[PDB]
Amino acid sequence: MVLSEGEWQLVLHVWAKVEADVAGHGQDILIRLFKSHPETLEKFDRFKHLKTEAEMKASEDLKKQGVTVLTALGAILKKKGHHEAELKPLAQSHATKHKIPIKYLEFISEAIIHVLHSRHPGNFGADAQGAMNKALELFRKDIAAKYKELGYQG
Ligand code: HEM
Repeated sequence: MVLSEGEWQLVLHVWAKVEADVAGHGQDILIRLFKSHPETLEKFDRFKHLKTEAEMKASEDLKKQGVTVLTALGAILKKKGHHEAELKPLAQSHATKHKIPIKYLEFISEAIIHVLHSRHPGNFGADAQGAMNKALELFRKDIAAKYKELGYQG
């Protein structure tokens, strides 16, 4: 697929708001993912023992992870579709070491769209959400195709 420049602008306009607070958004998104799909927490050995949302909000490790996830995702979105290089290493570790099914990437995409919608209503109307969804589907589709080349899942 191919987003138009206008769609990319809507995606990078709300992303610029997220970058004002990367660690806070990172927490909100991972906690939303873990509350919505608790099985995903099990993939994080460093903090899968966390039992509540308050323990999650106080975990430094979870917050660092969120910053790591959003910084790598922001670098991919800023490429506007030319992200082959950025995707390689990422697909190799998620397919061979961590073992993250495409279904989990769909879950966190959902969590991202939920948090932006809450925190950025004015910059996240229907057209901006449609563009963000399009950009995340593009990211999942290219990662799924790399997973297949690397020998993992479908
Ligand atoms: C927006 C999508 C995501 C991005 C951009 C992303 C990015 C990253 C990056 C940059 C790292 C560190 C470098 C590396 O290990 O590759 C990482 C590590 C990891 N990711 Fe992802 N990730 C995403 C989704 C997920 C999801 C949905 C899960 C699990 C349910 C996941 C599980 C992990 C785990 C287990 C690690 C290792 C953490 C540690 O060091 O113990 N990732 N991810």
